[PDB]
Amino acid sequence: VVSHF
Amino acid sequence: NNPAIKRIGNHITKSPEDKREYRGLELANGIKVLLISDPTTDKSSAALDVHIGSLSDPPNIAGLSHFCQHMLFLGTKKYPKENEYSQFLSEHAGSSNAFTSGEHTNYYFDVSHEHLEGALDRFAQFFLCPLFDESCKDREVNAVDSEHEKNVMNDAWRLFQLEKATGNPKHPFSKFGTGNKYTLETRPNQEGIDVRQELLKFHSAYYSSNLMAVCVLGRESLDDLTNLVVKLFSEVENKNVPLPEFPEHPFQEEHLKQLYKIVPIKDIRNLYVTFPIPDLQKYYKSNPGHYLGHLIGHEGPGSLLSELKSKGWVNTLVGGQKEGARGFMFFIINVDLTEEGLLHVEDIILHMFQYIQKLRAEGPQEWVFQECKDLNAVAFRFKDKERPRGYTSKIAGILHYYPLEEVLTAEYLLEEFRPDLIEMVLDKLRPENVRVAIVSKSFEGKTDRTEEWYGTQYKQEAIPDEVIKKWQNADLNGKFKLPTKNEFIPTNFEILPLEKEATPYPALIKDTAMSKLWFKQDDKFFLPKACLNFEFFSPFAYVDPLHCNMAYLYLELLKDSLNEYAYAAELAGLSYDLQNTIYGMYLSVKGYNDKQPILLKKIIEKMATFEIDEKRFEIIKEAYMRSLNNFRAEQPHQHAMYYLRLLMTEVAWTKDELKEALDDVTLPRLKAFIPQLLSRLHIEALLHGNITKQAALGIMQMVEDTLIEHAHTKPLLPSQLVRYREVQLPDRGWFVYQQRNEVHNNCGIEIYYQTDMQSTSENMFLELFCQIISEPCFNTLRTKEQLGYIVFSGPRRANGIQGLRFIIQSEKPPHYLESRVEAFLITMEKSIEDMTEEAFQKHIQALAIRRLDKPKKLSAECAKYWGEIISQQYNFDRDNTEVAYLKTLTKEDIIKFYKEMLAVDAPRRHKVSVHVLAREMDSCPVVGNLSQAPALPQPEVIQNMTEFKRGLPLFPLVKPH
Ligand SMILES: [Zn+2]
Repeated sequence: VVSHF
Repeated sequence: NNPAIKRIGNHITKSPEDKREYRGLELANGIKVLLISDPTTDKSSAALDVHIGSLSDPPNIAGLSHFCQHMLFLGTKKYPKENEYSQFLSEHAGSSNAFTSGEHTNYYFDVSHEHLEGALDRFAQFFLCPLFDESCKDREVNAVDSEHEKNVMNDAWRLFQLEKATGNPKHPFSKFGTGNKYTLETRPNQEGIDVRQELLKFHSAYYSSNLMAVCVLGRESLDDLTNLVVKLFSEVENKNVPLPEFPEHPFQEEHLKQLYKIVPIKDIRNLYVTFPIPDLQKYYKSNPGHYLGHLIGHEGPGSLLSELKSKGWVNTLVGGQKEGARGFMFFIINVDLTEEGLLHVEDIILHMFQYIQKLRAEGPQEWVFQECKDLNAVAFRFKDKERPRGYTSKIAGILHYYPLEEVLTAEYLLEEFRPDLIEMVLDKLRPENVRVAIVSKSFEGKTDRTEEWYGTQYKQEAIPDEVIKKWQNADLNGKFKLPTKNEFIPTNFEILPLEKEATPYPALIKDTAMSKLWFKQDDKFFLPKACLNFEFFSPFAYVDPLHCNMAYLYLELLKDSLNEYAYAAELAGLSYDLQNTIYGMYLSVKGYNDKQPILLKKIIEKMATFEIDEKRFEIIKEAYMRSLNNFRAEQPHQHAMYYLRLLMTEVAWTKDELKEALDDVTLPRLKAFIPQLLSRLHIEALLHGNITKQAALGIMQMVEDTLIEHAHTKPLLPSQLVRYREVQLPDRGWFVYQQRNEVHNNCGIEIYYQTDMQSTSENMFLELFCQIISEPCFNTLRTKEQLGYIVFSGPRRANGIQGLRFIIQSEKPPHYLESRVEAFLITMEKSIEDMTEEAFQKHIQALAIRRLDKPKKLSAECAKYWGEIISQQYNFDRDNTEVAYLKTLTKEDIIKFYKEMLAVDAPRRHKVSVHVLAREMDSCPVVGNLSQAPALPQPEVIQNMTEFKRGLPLFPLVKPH
């Protein structure tokens, strides 16, 4: 997953 | 023309689907402002974000700006009463919170739409003339101490702080933001500091209008909102404070190529890989770090994670950019570790570097950028209408970063392809710039450093030049491929016309042995989205601890095998939730309706034809055993809640029964359970959104047909549609269950005053009483008595039954917490006797507004319907009906309800208490300025949950509407 949130 | 306004922005760019109207402006004193007019809204809202936080604390008073955040709520010159602000919000259907980060202090509220000015007038004074009263300063420091105490044994907070402790100790980044009683009272007293003056100095120094941004959302016209904000905020004084800036990275040369070995509280195993980077915030139109985060954090075929998971080294991966402050950021790649992965950390990191090398070799891909941009443009156009309170808070923070005209779009719309920035950031992701942290219980006794705020045990080591050199020579690995075109990207956004037979509530459009289908075509939001919710009933999901484990494991294994294929859908705005329940399984599919039947068909088909990979089985079984064990490290109040559920529900397997049955879960046994689970089902569904009756009937029948085809599924009997009951407590009884939390050195308590089965009258008696005592008992049990940071009261609803609960976490023993709650309740009877009828009617009105508040987006409306469906009450019009009844109630009615069900000598009092003792309260007694606590009876102490349950009746279940 992309670092977020 | 208007001296108080420096400028009005041009048109604020919004989604064409957004009916709210917007005006940006800057006041003469420098405050950046967004006004949001929504003539439909039920709750109005405002937020103010000051561009100062923790990183600006004095080095000698750690946590000051966070303490100051607490203090602002506790009275101002215009409105000196300590809870005037919170009382007024509570009496007008509002709520408020605030937070402090390294660079921002953000304060926000919502309120009934007719009381915006009243709420905002009080709020505005926080920024003008706080009192910082000496007596509430002395009390409120305990709340902040108690906020820190709950975080101490939390792995994420310990790691957040350990990072800061291992960078340059001279950088503001190393500061402890939270503060505690030591940093905020004890040490300042020792050092002769007057904390009241320090709060006043810090507020005076940094609460300057030039660092503030304000957002207001109301029913009022944009001109009326404009006059309001001018009226209230143009008196904030401009001290022209320079914006703090941190151009020097906290991680300098000597902090790079370092390895940390850290002992966690929970039995967890993780690897954290960090590279310092420049601040990329100014590049938001191209966003090079997001582009790289998308690629490196990808989970589809060809990805970094696919290879690490195939090797059996890792199960999940996060990557991409991470905020630091104005002047610095981080780029991370974090993974959890299997037991094998733990022994292969060097290889994991080499694979990371080979994947990064692959990105260098292929070069920046405009088609990837273009996909990101296309997805962001669709997400922006069709974004769900936000709740006002979170919306104003979020826009207040970002008004500091973007031109007025761009505040709504700036975070979504990508404009510029920047292969030069992408290479530049990629050039930072090199082994010479790396920090590596490994978290594992294996390091216990092998560490020689202690972080001072949390007690974290760790060891630091230079990474050997040999290891670095090997990472530097990472070449291409044939396993790593860029993703291909995302085919889940939606292209059909047509809004089907409203059918002639469309209903305001879901309609039962199918009622068969196999399935019950509730359906509503969206008549409100008109976005191309739908929610497809399915409850699968099967008595085999919970028949015993072993089956319950197997249900869980089956669904985790399914989600794990689907993950590569579902990740594309999830980037494309189509997600799903799949979990085992005490009744069977729950499935939800949400997002763009376009490709949604495809993902759904794939899930059912995979479920019904599932083949377990034995290696994935063993890894996920080991994670699940640790997950069951790790509950011991949850918070005392979470323990109190968990035990009450176990006590009050007819059937409930404990974590210990689950973990003991887990050794008996074998592959052969799981393989046999699955066809058994699926052999007989009942399906209750809600299909709600941009969909027709016939598409709904078709999706429903497709799901049944797939289960019938591959799993030979047959319907359940109506009589096997078994709901569990709540234990029925005896008139005048008081039972106590006691346990110890072996990790945290606080107590938790949950007190439950069970009333009776849910119905129109019982619901609203309870909810009104709650409304009335809600702010007072926060005010009493926290603000005045400072029993803890976590102080909760409100209805408890389970299994068709209800009652009043209190949840507190504290350093004080549970028997003590109990006397204080009992003292509180007497205060509330006197207070209800003493309150005017108009004060009484404002509470009815506040509860009314809360209950009638309209969903702003599809999924909030679905959730309401779904609560009716899964409770089997099917009361879709409950809100109008309950509210009409509520307005009938009198002061006399609530006094009588209290006296009959709630008072200490109430004839129908049914009290159960869960006492969770702090790590260090050894054993302990169950019984034992300040208002006077009544004498309590001797409780019956619960020794055995099974016996307790056997010895009591069970309630009926609520009848369906
Ligand atoms: Zn706080």
